[PDB]
Amino acid sequence: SMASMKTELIRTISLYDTIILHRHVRPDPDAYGSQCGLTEILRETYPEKNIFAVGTPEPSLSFLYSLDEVDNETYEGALVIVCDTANQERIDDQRYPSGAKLMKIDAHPNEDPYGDLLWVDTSASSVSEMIYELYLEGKEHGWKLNTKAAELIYAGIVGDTGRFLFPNTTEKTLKYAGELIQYPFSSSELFNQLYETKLNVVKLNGFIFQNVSLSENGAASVFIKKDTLEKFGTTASEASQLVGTLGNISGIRAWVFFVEEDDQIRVRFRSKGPVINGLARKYNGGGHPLASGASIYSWDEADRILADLETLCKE
Ligand SMILES: Nc1ncnc2c1ncn2[C@@H]1O[C@H](COP(=O)(O)O)[C@@H](O)[C@H]1O
Repeated sequence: SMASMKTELIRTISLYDTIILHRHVRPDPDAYGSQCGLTEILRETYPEKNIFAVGTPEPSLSFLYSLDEVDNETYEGALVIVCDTANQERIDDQRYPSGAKLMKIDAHPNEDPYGDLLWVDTSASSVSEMIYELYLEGKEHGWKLNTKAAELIYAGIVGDTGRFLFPNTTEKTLKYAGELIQYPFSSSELFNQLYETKLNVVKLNGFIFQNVSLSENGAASVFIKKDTLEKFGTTASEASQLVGTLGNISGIRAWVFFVEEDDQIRVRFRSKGPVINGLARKYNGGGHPLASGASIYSWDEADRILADLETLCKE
């Protein structure tokens, strides 16, 4: 059961003098909220321990918490905890298996079941929610949550659920958010910093909004070629990140972005209903029923994708 695993995690954390926490490369709010929220619980609870959070900062999330630089030596005999990383190959700072122990905490399917102690709960909204849950048990072992830690966990939850929009939001998620918002951090300032968007990514989004084609069957497309990328000064990853912004257009059922890179065209599939991971598979990609991707090599293939998207949507 989960109750037995949370208790073992807390017992194990108790034992180690030095604890170092990692999360995934290209961190998002949930990576910061889980890794740093837990770091901050442990610092507040165990002033005697040496606690570090490692990885390269994301400049847009750098306002939540600052990270540590640590020597290889520091790992000797350390407990290493990795948050919110489904695949060990995607862990930021690849020193994670070099301590005396390895603990994995994640909310994604346990396809890569690494670690000496594993707690993976796919029912959880986010790993930040999992950290709050662990704190609730830890409370009975003397754990203490301060204002910074509450703020971090709240940022993670709010980030990962699109502010209680997405289907990973549950009754627990909202309950815990109401407990967290009782701490005296400014929710409005947090939101303001999390949602701050570079002007040129804004302008690119406006190009995307003006240039979206919607068929009578609810199929939509946006082409983002090198010329457009260059005009707005936006990277291809910035463009791809905007794929979710079409979600509310009236009548939209499924859609694709085609984002040109140097050695491939990235394809990002999104849907309101009709399953699109087969379509991504058909073109050598894959992913979730409602969010998938592929990589193609000509504009001719893109037109084939479109055609297939019209068909799927029309059924
Ligand atoms: N080329 C690809 N091959 C396989 N899976 C992919 C590919 N691109 C995206 N995905 C998956 O599709 C889902 C949506 O991610 P993405 O659209 O890349 O942001 C995730 O589960 C990705 O791992």
